[PDB]
Amino acid sequence: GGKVVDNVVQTMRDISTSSQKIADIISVIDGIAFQTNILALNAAVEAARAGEQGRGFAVVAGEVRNLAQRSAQAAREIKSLIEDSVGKVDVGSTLVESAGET
Amino acid sequence: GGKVVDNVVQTMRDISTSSQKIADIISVIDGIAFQTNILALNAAVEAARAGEQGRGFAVVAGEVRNLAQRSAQAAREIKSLIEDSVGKVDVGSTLVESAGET
Amino acid sequence: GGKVVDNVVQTMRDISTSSQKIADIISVIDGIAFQTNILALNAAVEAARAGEQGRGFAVVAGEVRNLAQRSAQAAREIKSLIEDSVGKVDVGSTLVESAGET
Amino acid sequence: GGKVVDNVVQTMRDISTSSQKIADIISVIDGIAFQTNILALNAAVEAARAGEQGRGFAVVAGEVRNLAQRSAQAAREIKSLIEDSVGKVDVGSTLVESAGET
Amino acid sequence: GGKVVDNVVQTMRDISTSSQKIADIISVIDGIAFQTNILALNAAVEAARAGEQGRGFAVVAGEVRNLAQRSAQAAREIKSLIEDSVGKVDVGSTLVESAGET
Amino acid sequence: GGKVVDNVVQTMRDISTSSQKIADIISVIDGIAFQTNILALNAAVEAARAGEQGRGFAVVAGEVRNLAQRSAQAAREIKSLIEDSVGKVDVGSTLVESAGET
Amino acid sequence: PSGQEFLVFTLGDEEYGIDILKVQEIRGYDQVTRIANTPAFIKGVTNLRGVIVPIVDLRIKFSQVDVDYNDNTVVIVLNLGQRVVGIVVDGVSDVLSLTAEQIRPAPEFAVTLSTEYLTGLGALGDRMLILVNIEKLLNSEEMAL
Repeated sequence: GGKVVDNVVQTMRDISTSSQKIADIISVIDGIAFQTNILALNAAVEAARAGEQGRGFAVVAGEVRNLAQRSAQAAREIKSLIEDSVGKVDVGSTLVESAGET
Repeated sequence: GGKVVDNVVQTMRDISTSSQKIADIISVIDGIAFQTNILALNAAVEAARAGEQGRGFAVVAGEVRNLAQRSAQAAREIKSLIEDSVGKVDVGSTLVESAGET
Repeated sequence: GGKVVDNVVQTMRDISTSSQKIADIISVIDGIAFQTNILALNAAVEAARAGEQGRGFAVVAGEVRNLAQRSAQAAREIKSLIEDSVGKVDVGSTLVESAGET
Repeated sequence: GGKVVDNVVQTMRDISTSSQKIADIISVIDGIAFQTNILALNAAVEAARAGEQGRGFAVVAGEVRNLAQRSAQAAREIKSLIEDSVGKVDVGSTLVESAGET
Repeated sequence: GGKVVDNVVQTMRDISTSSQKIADIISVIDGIAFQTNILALNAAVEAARAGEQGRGFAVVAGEVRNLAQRSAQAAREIKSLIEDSVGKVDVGSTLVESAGET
Repeated sequence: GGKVVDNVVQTMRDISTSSQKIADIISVIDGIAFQTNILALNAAVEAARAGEQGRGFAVVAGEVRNLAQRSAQAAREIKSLIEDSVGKVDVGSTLVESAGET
Repeated sequence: PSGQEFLVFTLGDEEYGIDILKVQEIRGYDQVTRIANTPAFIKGVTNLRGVIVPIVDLRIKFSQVDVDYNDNTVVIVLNLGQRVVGIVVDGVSDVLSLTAEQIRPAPEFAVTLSTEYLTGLGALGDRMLILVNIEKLLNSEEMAL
């Protein structure tokens, strides 16, 4: 039945485009983590500048640096999951291509 | 032929389960964004405490508060994409099942 | 004349290549807009650090951020338009190659 | 095929239209760069008023000026690629018209 | 032998994909160079406030900027070499396919 | 097969020599990163001898060392990718010699 | 003496400079509100964020042939005491710091024109910018008649 197979191919494209759109937003998360690292350094520099009056700034600077690293690590795990997901899609596409010659 | 249809259904399950794994990491990112937001509120009190030495740190805290909102908003947009994506897998599974019995 | 048609197919590849070159420079505009936003953040921090002499710096910080946001939005739109254009070029070559099979 | 030649000519008109749309957006970005350059000059004047406290802000304004010039150069590279693309569309139109003749 | 020709083509795809993996790390280097520009700016801002006691800091900020630009230019040559290498792999893959069909 | 197979072998040799040139540039980058790390450390020693006005600059100098360390690790990640890529070429060469006599 | 900082601008396809301290804002030129029987130097007035600012024709004063809204696209807003006034110019270039040693005598042969009004030529890389004493020029020229 050809038409339903064509509908599966359209659905697979829609899923692949959606997965790429998730990956596009993950670039924004990575860019946000890069921004958080800039802010964390700026907080640390102000803490260094303010000395004794920088002590509260310093704890925030350390904690937000940890949060930025957790976000960056989470973004990398999602990048790896996207890599696995597009590989899983490639196998599914390969099965349809194999079916076309069977 | 049925064996390809059965194998493609296993691929659909693998694509869905891989998508579920991304969604769990997104829940952690939503948490990290909330932690970043609370840390920015704590930082605002520390900035207010340090007065004229806290003025630059207050700008940093405000931008960190913005990055938390962006992270949470981006995570919710990814949740919307995941909800569509696994709905596309339900449609794709139905089309693959339909291809099996047609 | 088939070789004249092959020259049209080759010309579509030249246009597709030119479009890829534009896309790389759009990534540079996105990077410049993103970097400009970091400069706007520095202007905001300097406005706070200059305090009573920083009120004019604060106006610049908002305006530079608005221009960076507008540039980033324009960069996103032109990237999408290039992707649509690349799609049209591939569709145009695909039609010409398809018409060669009859 | 005469209709294929007419349809390819219509496709050439569409990508000629797309080329003008790409040009229109980068022309707006070229204007945003001009605004950014004037704003950087205003920032340099504003920095001078605050003396020793404005000296860091003057470096930031200098970087914004370098980015505005770099954005204008990037816009010119895109504009140059559009100029090459426009020549390719006329060459492709001439070739497909020639392929309707022979 | 057809299957050995298929195996060479698959191996060529792995070589191209491996070359693309180098390109992903090169994108990270471009981001690090961009971050290094922010660090050079931060060093320049501290030097600007410090004045005649910041002359060494000012020299270091320029030299760090020179190192970042030199590193970025080296990355551009690597990207060009990767592009040449990828084109060579596609030619090599095309040649082994041509040998298969001779 | 014949002369086309020799051209595949030559193309692999051209890719391998290009890979060696990338490895030389990557080796130069690792040297630049080490020199940058030492220069940043020396600048941090000057900042340590600049008393309370070196404190913010020392934090930035530490981050320059972190970027240099990350750059060296990224460059070494590329060195491993070159070793993997050349090994993939050795597998390709082994297959091509087998194909040459089949 | 200590260094002197100038805002550098264009008029009549030539380059000019004025004191940075006296400059308030730099804005795009747009249509001027006009009052009948006013001296040629005064274009009229305009409204900047709720404040009425006099607009003056620098092109007529320096005997340049450039056309009102076609060849002049920038207004530099200047404050002297309780008077705020916009000078109409082609465009703005950069902020330039000049030592007194790099200020050359003006070429002009008219006495107070080549001293009191024209400070001199700022020499940068063998290129000249005309340094104008805006404070003396506005105070003298507008109150002459």
